[PDB]
Amino acid sequence: SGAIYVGNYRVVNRHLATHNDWANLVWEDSSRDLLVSSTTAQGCDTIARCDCQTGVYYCSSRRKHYPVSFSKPSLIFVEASEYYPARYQSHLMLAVGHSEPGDCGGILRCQHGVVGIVSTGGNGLVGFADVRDLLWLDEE
Ligand SMILES: NC(=O)[C@H]1CCC(=O)N(Cc2cccc3c2OCC3)C1
Ligand SMILES: [Zn+2]
Repeated sequence: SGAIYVGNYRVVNRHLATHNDWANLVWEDSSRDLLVSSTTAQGCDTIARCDCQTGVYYCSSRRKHYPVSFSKPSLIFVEASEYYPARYQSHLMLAVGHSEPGDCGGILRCQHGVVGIVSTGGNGLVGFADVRDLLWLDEE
């Protein structure tokens, strides 16, 4: 689990969104595994606006924050899971590291702010859904 809180927006993994998130939906994309909903209170997170390929992510299944090198956002084949059939997921970045399904939502951050959230894993790899291209998260 986990979310990003920026301005009056809440960013979560689409597969973990609640009834309230869908009722207050701003934008969602199944191919990215992302959903953004509106909030009443102001958030305190800052979204990175950069092309960084190094950062730190939180891994709940190890209670640890790991420094990682990660790939640029791309279209990557993701195996079938409990929440989606086998498909290509877009805007996905991979790193060598540990990930289990319940780790989804863990933040990846660089010196500029939040880069994305954990979304995939397996085979000693961890994948993150990028949010740095969602420029509208910085306004209204
Ligand atoms: N973005 C997706 O398609 C998600 C949907 C929910 C989900 O359980 N997975 C599989 C998954 C995620 C993280 C870690 C691991 C996983 O499988 C093995 C280790 C993929
Ligand atoms: Zn950065």
